[PDB]
Amino acid sequence: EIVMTQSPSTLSVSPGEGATLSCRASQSVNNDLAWYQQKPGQAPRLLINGASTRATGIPARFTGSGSGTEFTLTISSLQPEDFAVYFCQQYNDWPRTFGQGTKVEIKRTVAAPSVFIFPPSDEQLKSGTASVVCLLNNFYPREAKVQWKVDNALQSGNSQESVTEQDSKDSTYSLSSTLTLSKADYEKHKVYACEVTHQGLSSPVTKSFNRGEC
Amino acid sequence: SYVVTQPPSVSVAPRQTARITCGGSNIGSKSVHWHQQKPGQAPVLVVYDDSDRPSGIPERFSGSNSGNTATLTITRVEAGDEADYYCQVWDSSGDHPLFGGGTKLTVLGQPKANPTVTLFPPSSEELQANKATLVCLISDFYPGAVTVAWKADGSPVKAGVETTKPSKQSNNKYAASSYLSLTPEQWKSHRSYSCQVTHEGSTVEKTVAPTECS
Amino acid sequence: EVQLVQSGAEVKKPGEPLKISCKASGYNFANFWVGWVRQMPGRGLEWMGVIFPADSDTRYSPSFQGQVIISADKSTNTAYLQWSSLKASDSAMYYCARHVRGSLWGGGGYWGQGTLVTVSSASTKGPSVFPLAPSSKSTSGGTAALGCLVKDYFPEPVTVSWNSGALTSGVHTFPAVLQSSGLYSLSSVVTVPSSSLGTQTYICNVNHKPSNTKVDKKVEPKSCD
Amino acid sequence: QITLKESGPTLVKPTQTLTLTCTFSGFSLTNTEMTVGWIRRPPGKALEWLALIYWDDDKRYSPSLRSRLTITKDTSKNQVVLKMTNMDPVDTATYYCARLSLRLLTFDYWGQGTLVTVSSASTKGPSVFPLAPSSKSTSGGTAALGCLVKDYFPEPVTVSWNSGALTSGVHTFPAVLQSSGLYSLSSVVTVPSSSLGTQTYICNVNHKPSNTKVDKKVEPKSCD
Amino acid sequence: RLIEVSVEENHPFTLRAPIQRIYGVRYTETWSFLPSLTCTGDAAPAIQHICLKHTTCFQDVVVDVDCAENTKEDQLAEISYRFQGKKEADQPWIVVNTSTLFDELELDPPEIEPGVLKVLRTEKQYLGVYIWNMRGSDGTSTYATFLVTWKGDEKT
Repeated sequence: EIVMTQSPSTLSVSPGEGATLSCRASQSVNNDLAWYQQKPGQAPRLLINGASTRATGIPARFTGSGSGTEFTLTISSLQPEDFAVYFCQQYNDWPRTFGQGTKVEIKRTVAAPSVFIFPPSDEQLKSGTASVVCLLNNFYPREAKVQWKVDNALQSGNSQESVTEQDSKDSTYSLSSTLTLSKADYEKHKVYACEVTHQGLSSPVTKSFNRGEC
Repeated sequence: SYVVTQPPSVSVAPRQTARITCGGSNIGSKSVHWHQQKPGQAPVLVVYDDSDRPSGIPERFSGSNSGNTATLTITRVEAGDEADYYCQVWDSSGDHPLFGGGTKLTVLGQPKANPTVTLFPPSSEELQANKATLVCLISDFYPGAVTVAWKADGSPVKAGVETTKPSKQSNNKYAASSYLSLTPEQWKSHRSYSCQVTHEGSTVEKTVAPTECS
Repeated sequence: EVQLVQSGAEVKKPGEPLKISCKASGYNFANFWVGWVRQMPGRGLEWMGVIFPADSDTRYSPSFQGQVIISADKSTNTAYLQWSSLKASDSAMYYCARHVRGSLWGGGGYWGQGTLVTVSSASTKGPSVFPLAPSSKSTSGGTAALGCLVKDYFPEPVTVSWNSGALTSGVHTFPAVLQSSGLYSLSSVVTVPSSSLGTQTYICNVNHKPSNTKVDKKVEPKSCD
Repeated sequence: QITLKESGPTLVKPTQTLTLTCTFSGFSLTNTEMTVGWIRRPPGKALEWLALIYWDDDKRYSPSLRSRLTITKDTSKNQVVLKMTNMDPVDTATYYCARLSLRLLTFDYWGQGTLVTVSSASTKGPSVFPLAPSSKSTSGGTAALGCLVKDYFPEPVTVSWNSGALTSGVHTFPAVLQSSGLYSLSSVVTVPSSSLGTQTYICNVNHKPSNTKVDKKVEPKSCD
Repeated sequence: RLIEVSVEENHPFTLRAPIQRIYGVRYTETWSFLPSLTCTGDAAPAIQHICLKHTTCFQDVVVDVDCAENTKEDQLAEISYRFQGKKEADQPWIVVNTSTLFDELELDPPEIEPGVLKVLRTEKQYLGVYIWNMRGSDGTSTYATFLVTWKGDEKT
C-alpha cells in the first residue's frame, strides 16, 4: 500500500506572500499525481492533474512540479479566498491513497485572551447532573491549555473542549471547555477553579469560585 | 533553412593526411556528400551518401558521418590533390539541394625550381598597324610568387604594363605572362628593354634591343 | 454544462439496509467513469470504486470489496450504491465523482454535493436550555459575557438565535460534540458592556426541526436572594 | 553511358534576356527517378543553385533568384531550355547543367558548362601575328615560336596546332585584361633547334561567337 | 486474409503494414476505423475461414448485422508524400487529420507515421478493426485490414 506524507502540517502566510507545499510518496508513481482544494463544508475541486497540467478555469498562480516520488505545488500571490486545505492523490496502483492535508491560516499580532468562568444554575442541579464551563475568547494563535482544579487538585478525564474557525475580521479564536459532574459529586467539593496557560500571557491565569456565589 | 558552415582554407605539407569537415546543427541524421572540382574544369563526384565509392574514384578518399561531423580524409597527398571541395546536403524545409561555401586545399613543400623567362616582340605586320605589344613569358616555376619588371636601360617602365597571376597547368607548376604595349616608333626609340622576373630572391633578367634581329 | 446531483441526508439504525443514488446529466453517460468517495472524521479521504456505464465493468478497492455494491442505470443515467447491514462505523459523508477525462488513470473531474449517513442506537429527543449567567466574576475590562447552553438533543442540526436578530454582532456559537450517552451539547455566548446589565432583555431562541421544538429562554443577572 | 551537352550564346547586353539549352542522351525523362538541374559559378565563388525540373512538370526555384527564372523540358526530343531575364554585369559566370537521381539526393553526372559574359562592346575578329624565336630564347637547344592573336572579343578561342595533332610542348597562355579591356592571347610551341627548319608550324584559330576560322604559319625572322 | 493481433491493458502496441514503394511516384496513405465498443461477446466481429464453393478459402472478419448498422465508417488520418532518400530526416510528408471520433471521447489520437500506427496506453476504447489503404499517381492501390481485440479471446 502506497503511503504519502504532506509537508508541512500547518502554514501561516500573510496576504501578498506565497506558499510552497510538498507531497512525498513512498514508491515511484511517474506523473500520476493530482492536487485538490477543499474549503469548510464544500465538495473538493480539482486543481492539478497529471502533476503538470492545469484544469479548466484554474488561475495561473498554482504551479505544480516534481516527478518520481516527490512533488511540489507553489502559489505566488495569496488572495483572501485561497486559505483552505490542500490534498494530493495518486492513481497509479490501487489502493489510491490520499494525503492527510495542509492548512493555510492568517498571520497577525499575538493577542492575549479573555477568560470567563460560569458556574451551573439551579435548574441543572434539580434536573440531575451539573455542568461548569470555562470560556476563552478572542485570542491568537490557537495553542492554549485549559485545566480544571477541583478542590485543590488537577481534575482530568471529564472535560470536553471545542474550538471555532478563524475570525472573519481579526483572525482571533475562541474555545469552550465543559466539565460535568453529578449532583452529589458537585455538592461534595468546595471550590472550583479554571487554569489557563497561553503563549501570549506572561504566566498562567487562574479563576476560582465557591458554591453559593452569584 | 538548414545552415552548413565549413572552414575556408586548410594547408597540408606534402604526403600527409588532410581532413575536411562539413558540420552543422544535428548533421548526423542528414546525408552529406562531397563534390570535387579543379580550376577550369567540370566538377566531379567522389563521395556520395555516407562513404561509399563510385567506379573510378581513388581509394585514398574516406568519409565519416557521425554526430555533428562529416569528415573527408585523404592520405598520401600529392600536388594533384590541390582542388576545390564542397559538401552538399538536401535541405528539407525548402525541399531543395544546398551547397556550402567551398574549401581550398593547399599543397606546400613542393620542390623549388628557378623560373624560365622568355621575351618576344611584336611581328612585322603588327608594327605595320601602328601598334606594338611585346610579351614576356614565365614558365616552370614554383611557388607562384614573381615580380615582373620592365627596364628601359635601367629606367622602370609603368606605362601600359600588365602582369598576370601565374596559371597552373597539368604538370603541377605555375606559369605567367606579361605584356607591354607602345607605338612601334616608341619601341624603336628606346635602347634596351629588359624583362626581369623575381622569384624567392632569384632574379632572372632577359634584355632585347631593336638593333638586333628577333 | 456538467451536472451531478445527489439524494438527501440519511438517519438510520444498525441492522438496516440502505441504497444511495447519484444522478448525472450533461454528457454521454455510456463512455465515462463514475465512482464513489468516502470522507470520515478520523481517517481522512478514501476511494471506494468506479464504474463504466457501458459494459457494467467493476473494479473495487481491495478494502471495500464485499461490503458495498456499485451499479449503474443507463436508462435514467444514475449510479447506485448499496450496503448490506449498516454498522455503527459507517456514519460519514459520501461523494460521487466523474473523471476529468475519458481515461481510467485520471483524477476527480466533477463532484456532487454529498450525502450524510448517520447511524446510532438512540431515538429522537428534544433539547434542554440553561443559562450561563453573567456575574461580577464574569467581567474582563468592563465587558461581561452571557450565554445559553443547549443539551441532550438528537439529531443534528440545531439553530440558535439571539434577541430575534438585533444582537447578531459579537455572537459565538461553537460546534457540537457527541457525548458518551449519545446526545449532543453546545453553547452560545455574547458579550455586552456593563453599563447595560439590567436594561436590555436577552432572550435566546433555539429551534430543532426533527423534534419540532422552539424554546425561548431568558438570560438575566443571578440575584443573591 | 550518360551524355550531357550545353549550347547557347555567349555575349548578353545589360538588362536583356538570356536563353540556354541543355541536351541529354543515354536516358529518358519518362523514368520516374531522374531530374535535370541548372547551376552557375562566378569567378572564384561558390557553386550556386539555380533550378531543378522533375518528370511531372514540377519546378524547384532558387530562393535568391526566384522571380526571374524559367525552365522547360521536351521529352520528345530530349531537350531542356532555360530562360533567365534582366542580365546584370556582375552576373558574368559559367553555367552548368547536370542530372540528379531521387534515390541519393546528390548530383552525379555533369556537363561541360558554358561562359556567360555581359559587356557593352561588339564582336571583333582576330589580329594574328607570328612570334618568331630569338637567339636569346634558345636555351638548351630549344626555341619557342608561336601564333599570337590580339584585339579579339569575346572569350574563348579554340586553337589547333597542326589541326590538334601536336600536343607536346604547347603553351597556350590564358587571356589578359588590358587597359583597353581587350583580351589578347598567344599559342606557342617549343621545339629542338635542329628541327626548327624541318617542321611546319601552323596555328588555326576558331571563334564560335564570330564563327571565324583563321590559319597562319609561323617562321623564324630573317634579317633584311 | 486478415492479421490477428493481441494486446493487453496498460501495454503499448503498434501496427505496421507491408509496403512496396517505388521512388518518384507521388503517394497517398489513408487510415480508418471500425469500433466494437457496443459490440461485445459473440456480437463482436470475429475471424472465420470463409470458403468459396470449390476453390478459394481465406480468413475474413465477420461483423454482426446490428453491430454493422451501429457502426459508421470514419477517417483517422491521411498522409501525402513522395518516396525519396534512405534516411527519414530527408523525407517530408503532409498530414491531414479530420478524425473527430477521438475528440468527443476525450482520448489520445493514435500516433501515425508512414507505415506505422502506434498507441502508448491501450484502453477498452481502442479495440476494433482498422483499414489501411495506399494509392499512387501510377494507378496502384493496396489494401490491408487489422483486428485488435482483448487478450485471451483467441482460445475461446
